[PDB]
Amino acid sequence: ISYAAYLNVAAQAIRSTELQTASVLNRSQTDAFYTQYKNASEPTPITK
Amino acid sequence: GEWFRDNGKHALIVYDDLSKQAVAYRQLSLLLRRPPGREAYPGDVFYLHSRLLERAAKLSEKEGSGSLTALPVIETQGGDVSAYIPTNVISITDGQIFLEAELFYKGIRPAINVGLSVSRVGSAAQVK
Amino acid sequence: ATLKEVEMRLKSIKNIEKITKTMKIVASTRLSKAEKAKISAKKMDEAEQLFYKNAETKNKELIVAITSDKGLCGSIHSQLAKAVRRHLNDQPNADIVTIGDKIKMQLLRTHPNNIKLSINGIGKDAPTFQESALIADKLLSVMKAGTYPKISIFYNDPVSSLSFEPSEKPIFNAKTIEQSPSFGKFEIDTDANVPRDLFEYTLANQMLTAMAQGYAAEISARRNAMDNASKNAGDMINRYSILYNRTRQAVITNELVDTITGASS
Repeated sequence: ISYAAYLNVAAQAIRSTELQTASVLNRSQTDAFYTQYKNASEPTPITK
Repeated sequence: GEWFRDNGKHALIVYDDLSKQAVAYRQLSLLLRRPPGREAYPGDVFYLHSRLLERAAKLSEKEGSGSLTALPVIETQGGDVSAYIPTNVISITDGQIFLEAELFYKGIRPAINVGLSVSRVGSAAQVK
Repeated sequence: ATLKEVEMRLKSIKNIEKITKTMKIVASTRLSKAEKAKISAKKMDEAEQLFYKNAETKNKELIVAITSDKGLCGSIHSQLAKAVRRHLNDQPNADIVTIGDKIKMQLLRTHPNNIKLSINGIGKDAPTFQESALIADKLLSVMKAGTYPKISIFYNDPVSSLSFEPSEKPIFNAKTIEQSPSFGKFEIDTDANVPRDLFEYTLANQMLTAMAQGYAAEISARRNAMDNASKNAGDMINRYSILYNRTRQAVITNELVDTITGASS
C-alpha cells in the first residue's frame, strides 16, 4: 500500500448518513479500470 | 425460351430491361387513347410483367422436368426502389439482387447490397 | 429526392440538433462544477509545488498522458497526442501510461510498443483523489514507477473557455528530492523516508491537478464543439425544410396532374 493509498483509506473512512452528500459519495466511488499492455495486445482488464 | 423448357432442356432468359418495356407499353396505350392510370401507365401495367414472369418455371416430371429461369432487369432513379414499376416487379420475382453505386465506388463489385438482396428459393438451389 | 426520403433525413437531423444542444447545456452546467475543480486544484498547485521551487528540485523515462474516454470535444485528444509525439522523438525509448481511451487510441496508431498500461472509464464524473491515488498505486506497483529517473505528466491546460493549451510537467522521485540543491534549507527529520512519501503523495496529487485541469479544458471544448454542431445542425435543418416544402408541393401537383389527365378522356 502506497502513501497516497494509505491516505485514501483514511480519507474515505473520514467518509465511511447526512454530511454525506452527492459529490462526497462520488469521491468514494471510481469507475476506473486498468489494462496492462505489451508487444499492442494486453493482460486482461481489471478494476482499480 | 419455352421451347427448351417444354422439351426437357433448360433455358435462362434475361429481360434487359423491363423498365423500358413498360415505357413502350405506355406509349401504345396513350396513343390508342386507353385512359391512363398512375404515372400515365396503363392500369394493368403490373399484369404486363406478372404474366410474363409467371412463364418462367420448373416443369413437372410428367412434363419432362424442363425449366425456364428468368433474370429481369429493372432500372431505378436515384435509388428509388419504392417507385411504381420497381415495386410491381419486386412483388413478382422470387428474390432480388440489389446493386448500389455507393458500393461500386467503395470498391465493392459486383455492387451487391447483401442486406437487401435475397433469393427466396434459398439453399434448395445451392451446391451442398 | 422523394418526400418519404426527405421526411426521414430532415427528422433525423432535427434530433441530432436537439441532441447536441442538450449536450451543450449539460456542458455549461458541468462548467460551474469545473472551476470548483480547476481553481481548487490550481491553489493546491501553488502550495504543493512551492516546496520544490524553494528546495530547487531538478533532475528510460515514464510518460503519463491524460485526456479521457469521450469524443465530441474538438481537438482535445488530437493535439495532446501531438505534444506527446513531438516530445517522443527526443527519447523514443519512453514507457507510456495512458489515462483515457481516446488518447490511448491516438498513441496506439503511432507508438504501440511504448504503451504499457491504460487507465479506463475516466471522462464521466470529475476526477477524484481516489482515482488519482489508485492509478498512482498501480504505477508504483505494475510500472515500478519509483525507478525511472524521469516521469512526465501531459495534460491540457485551460487558459480560458475558448481555447486550451497542451502542457507538460515533471514528477521527481525520492532520489531527486533528497539530492536537490536547497533540500538542506529545510529542517527535515532525517528519519522515516520523507522524500519517499513526498514523492508518492506528489505522484497522486499532481496527477489529480493535471486531470482536474484537463477535465475543465475538455468540458469547455465539448461545449464549444456542441455549440457549433447545434449551429450547423440547425442551419442544415433550414435547408432541408425548404427542400421538404418544395417536395411536398411537388407531390400534390403531380397527383393532381394524374387525376386531371385521367378525367380528361
